[PDB]
Amino acid sequence: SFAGLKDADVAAALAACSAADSFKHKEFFAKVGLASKSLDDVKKAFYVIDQDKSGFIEEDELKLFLQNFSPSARALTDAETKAFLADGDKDGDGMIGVDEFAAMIKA
Ligand SMILES: [Ca+2]
Ligand SMILES: [Mg+2]
Ligand SMILES: [Mg+2]
Repeated sequence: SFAGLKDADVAAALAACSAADSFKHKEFFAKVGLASKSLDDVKKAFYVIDQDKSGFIEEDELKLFLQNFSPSARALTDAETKAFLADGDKDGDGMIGVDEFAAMIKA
């Protein structure tokens, strides 16, 4: 929905990673349309994925990343989770803050 994504691009990005261990976060961001948005929409997305409003994406939220796009989406595997987290958490504190998330999507 949010961050001005198109419903057809969300639907086709979930179809591309529907199989376990097929998710690659850089490919998903590009398919879903977010890699090209403005930073203001990038931030909107971050604050949706930060479900408890802590101002970070914790690893448990990151595991449920696709269920922000569709309630019945699968959880990420541990492998998928770990990859995404090591690329998103550049300051090493074990969770994603808003500047580091933006830097990851636009890198
Ligand atoms: Ca959070
Ligand atoms: Mg929480
Ligand atoms: Mg961090």
